[PDB]
Amino acid sequence: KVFMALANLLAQPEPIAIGVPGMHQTTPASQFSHPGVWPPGFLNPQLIN
Amino acid sequence: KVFMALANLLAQPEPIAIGVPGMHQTTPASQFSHPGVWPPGFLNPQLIN
Amino acid sequence: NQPLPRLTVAPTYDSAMSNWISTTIAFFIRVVNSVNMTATVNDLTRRTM
Amino acid sequence: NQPLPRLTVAPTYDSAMSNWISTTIAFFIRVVNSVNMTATVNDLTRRTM
Repeated sequence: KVFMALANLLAQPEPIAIGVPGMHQTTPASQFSHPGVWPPGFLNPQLIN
Repeated sequence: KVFMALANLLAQPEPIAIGVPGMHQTTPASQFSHPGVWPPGFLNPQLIN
Repeated sequence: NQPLPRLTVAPTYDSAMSNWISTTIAFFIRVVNSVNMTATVNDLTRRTM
Repeated sequence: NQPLPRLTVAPTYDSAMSNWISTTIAFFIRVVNSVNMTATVNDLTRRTM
């Protein structure tokens, strides 16, 4: 959630990949409460270019 | 009618082709009142990955 | 146009229109910082525009 | 954690909390001095931030 707050704050200049369909980067950060919907860029920073 | 009740609520998370013609997955589940409209994915679960 | 989105929708910038909105805004910025507007309009108010 | 000290205590900066504090602050300094942040906000107010 802490990571999500910033990633949804600047989702225009820096697009990342949210791991599931059903939510996007501009989804409200409070919804990131399941373990499966952690973004893969956050689980491994080498995926973010 | 029990099976298609979950298939209606999962038309957008987990979509699957319903092989009986004229009846899609978003058909209401209280309308499958004939044996000819029994979906082939329900008669054989191996048709669903 | 794309067909109806399967799952919950949040504002996305990859839509064909947003990009049109984005390039034009991006293009004007370069008008604001061009060699014409640099000389005449003040620099402290050019950052606001 | 560390064991309880019996000496006169003073605020330190080599704890894991004071390291976490002084890295998110050092990150948001890098945020506020980015390229997509220096475009819109004035150059005087980011000196205050």
